[PDB]
Amino acid sequence: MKFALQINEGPYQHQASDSAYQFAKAALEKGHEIFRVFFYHDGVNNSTRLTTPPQDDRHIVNRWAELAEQYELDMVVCVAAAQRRGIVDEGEASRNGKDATNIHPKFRISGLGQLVEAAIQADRLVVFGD
Amino acid sequence: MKFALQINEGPYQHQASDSAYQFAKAALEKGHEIFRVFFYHDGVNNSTRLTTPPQDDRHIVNRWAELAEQYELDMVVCVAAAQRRGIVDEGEASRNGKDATNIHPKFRISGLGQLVEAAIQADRLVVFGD
Amino acid sequence: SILHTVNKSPFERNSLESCLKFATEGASVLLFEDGIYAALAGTRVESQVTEALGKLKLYVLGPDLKARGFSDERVIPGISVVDYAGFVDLTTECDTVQAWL
Amino acid sequence: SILHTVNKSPFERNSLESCLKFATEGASVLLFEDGIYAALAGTRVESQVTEALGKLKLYVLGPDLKARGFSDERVIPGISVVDYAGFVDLTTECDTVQAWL
Amino acid sequence: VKKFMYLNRKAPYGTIYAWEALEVVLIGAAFDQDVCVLFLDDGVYQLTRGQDTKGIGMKNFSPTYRTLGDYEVRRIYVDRDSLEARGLTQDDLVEIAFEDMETEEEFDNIVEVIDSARVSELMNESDAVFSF
Amino acid sequence: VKKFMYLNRKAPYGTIYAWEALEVVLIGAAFDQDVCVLFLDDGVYQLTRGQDTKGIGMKNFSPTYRTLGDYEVRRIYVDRDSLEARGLTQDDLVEIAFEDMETEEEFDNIVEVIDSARVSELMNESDAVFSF
Repeated sequence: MKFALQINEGPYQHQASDSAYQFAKAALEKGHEIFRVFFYHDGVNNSTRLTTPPQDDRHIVNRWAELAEQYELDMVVCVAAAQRRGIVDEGEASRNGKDATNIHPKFRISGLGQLVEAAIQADRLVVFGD
Repeated sequence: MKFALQINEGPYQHQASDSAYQFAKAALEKGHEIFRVFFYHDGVNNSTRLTTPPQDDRHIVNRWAELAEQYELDMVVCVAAAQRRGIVDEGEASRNGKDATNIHPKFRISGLGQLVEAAIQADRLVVFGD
Repeated sequence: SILHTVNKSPFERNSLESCLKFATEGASVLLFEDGIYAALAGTRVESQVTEALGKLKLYVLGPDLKARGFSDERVIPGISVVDYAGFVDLTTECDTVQAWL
Repeated sequence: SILHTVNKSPFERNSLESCLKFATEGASVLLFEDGIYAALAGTRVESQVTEALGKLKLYVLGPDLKARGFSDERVIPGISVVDYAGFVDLTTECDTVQAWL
Repeated sequence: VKKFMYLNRKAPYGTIYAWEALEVVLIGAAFDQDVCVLFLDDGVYQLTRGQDTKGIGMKNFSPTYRTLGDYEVRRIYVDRDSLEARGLTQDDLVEIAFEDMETEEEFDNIVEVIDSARVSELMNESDAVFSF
Repeated sequence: VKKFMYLNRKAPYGTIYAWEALEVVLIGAAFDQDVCVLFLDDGVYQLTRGQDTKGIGMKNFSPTYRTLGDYEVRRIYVDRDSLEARGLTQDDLVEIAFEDMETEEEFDNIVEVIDSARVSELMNESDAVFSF
């Protein structure tokens, strides 16, 4: 079965990302395929590499990075949502003229058509939000 | 009167920040004093300088910066809240070993104590959130 | 003495109910942000809100009523409409502000 | 054919109600995250939740029950407890997933 | 080939969900799938008419809803029970014109207020549901 | 000098409000103001006992509630109507010991369950209220 996971909230503030992650690990481990993980709304905030979370608790960003690494997951961040909230990569930094970037290399910025794209290709569209 | 505004949510996602801003500008114009604007929880995200919001709409971060500029407001960003979500300044970059910073120069990072501190110094504690 | 603030829709959150339950005689309540829908005549909660006019002073923020598509005429008689300047005033007239989130 | 998912407290949000109102004969419902509290026996919504057992298949995410201090024993008889591996299976058994936020 | 439902249940401006959800529908229009937008609970407040956001310092994005026909969005439903509990009628909502340029027919307003049973029907017909 | 109320009305783990609110109480303890913590509505679920967060991959922060005594937090109330609505009794909550080292007296538990009237009284006595 092919999955498509949509995440609408930022890390720690709402459980959504943690739930989505637990779901993705369990699905992946069962042999299922995760076509794409798409972050929207505050969800895009799960792609910054600038977090320094309490060491005695989970590191949501790095966790997603590792799962992505292991199973070669395509994790997409909505550009418009990223622009409004501050998620910047090479491209954006250049085009928007920022003096720095903060996106974690395991995540890529792209258009919202990547989310609709996923919904069509995957068998199931699971959304985790508020 | 002396005010202490607390904002617990991020920009755009929730109206909180906008409301506090409107509240602040209306209070300042009336001659009152805003002792301190403190960002906690996702609120700390109103301090990043990496946003590029739609031009035909308000630029939340800069707005706050302009108002802070005009009335010399003391805008504080919970440090612990920032480490969790990804807000970084010179210090944090240096202590956490991050390859960049993203805080707007008009906001300062500090302790949660600064929140309690304001609660005591101000006549009114107005909290904006979800 | 207390100025309660309810910023959430009474059809989505229990905040409005909780606020009306603990606010006491002589207190003020201000409906703003999505809280606005509770000051509209005709809804499922007009009755209880109206009941509240008894011992409480009710206010709704104009800017948010308009932004959502409602004029002062769509409001429940007895509930006063104020703007941000008025919102500020309410916070200085009362002794303490208490946000029901 | 439809696996509904409710992630919010029935004492804070109207999401549980709306779901129970539209979910139809033979559909599944999964209470997780803060939506767990609706599966606990003895709450103010026990009966309506119990009522739904009639035409619906109700599940609650174990991980979240324990996280909030509740053993499967505290659950309403009839609501099946599942873990994430179970969550996954529910999304594959049904034909579609509808999230009630 | 696929039937998509866009489930809108939150009031506008209090949160960004209303606006950003609208963005997905415009983009999803291009993939020409059987799209249908449903407004339930506080979602109905998303289509109210006469919004004036000047006072809260935000951009008023409601006009965009009225352009959904140009994007080929034909299926736009509204739960009446919700309208009722909120004391509204279709008259409180905006109109969304649509013209099947392929057959000339012009409709003045395709916003359909439906009953609960119909709503449960549409859910069961959907292959995928977008929630905000 | 001032009376501070920490209003907690949200459930734990679903949102960070529970945890980060608690953080504020601890930090405000050092400024020695007359502090009182109130749990209302779903906030009561914050003091439940037996939390085991291993399943959800998060750190269980409940133990921190049981140490508020050591931070001079004497006033800790809980709305009974709220417990009753959720089918709970003070037996479902954790105990928070407190010893006034200044006068020897040692209490096994200062978590006091109060009635609506009392709750309203407390709000009216507070000079400032923190919300989350």
